[PDB]
Amino acid sequence: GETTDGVYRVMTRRLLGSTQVGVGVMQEGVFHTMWHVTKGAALRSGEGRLDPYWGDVKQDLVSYCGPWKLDAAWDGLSEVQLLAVPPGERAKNIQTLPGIFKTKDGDIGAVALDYPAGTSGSPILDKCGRVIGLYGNGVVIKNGSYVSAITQGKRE
Amino acid sequence: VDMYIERAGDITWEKDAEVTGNSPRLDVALDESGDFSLV
Repeated sequence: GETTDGVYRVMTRRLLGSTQVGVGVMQEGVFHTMWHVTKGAALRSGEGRLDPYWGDVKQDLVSYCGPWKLDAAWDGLSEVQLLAVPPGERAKNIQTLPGIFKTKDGDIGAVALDYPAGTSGSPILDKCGRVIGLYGNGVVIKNGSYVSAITQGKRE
Repeated sequence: VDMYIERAGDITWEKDAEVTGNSPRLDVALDESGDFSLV
């Protein structure tokens, strides 16, 4: 299949028409998305097949064809860009300054942007175009809007 | 195998992109099922 670096839609025809269930990132021959998008199922790429390699429900991440490759991190200072890939719509960059999720196990960047569910797995980028994590695991805040963690894996 | 992928673009920063969103500092918790909640 196509293994060119870039951002890809994750589609299914199991429902009415063709539906976009999420998004992911191809880098160094590995496909990276959020667990809740695929639930760890195998994927098709043209004639070829992508088998799961690593994943973790609590991190909400999964890699295919090899180990997680993305290791860039938010600097905690600068604006970033969400490369949103919404269902049925062209890739679009949205710039923002992250807030912070404070947890008992440390602080994580968060982005206050609200996109359809099928946008989960879209990459968040720093100024040099490196993927600092994936969009779509977050929380509903007091007023009913949405804020997403910047979720990043570990390169072992 | 139901699910399939299709390329949507290169991963690049866009100069003069649309800017939106605020920057909330939120106390949160993460459960074993990977769900975030407010503290």
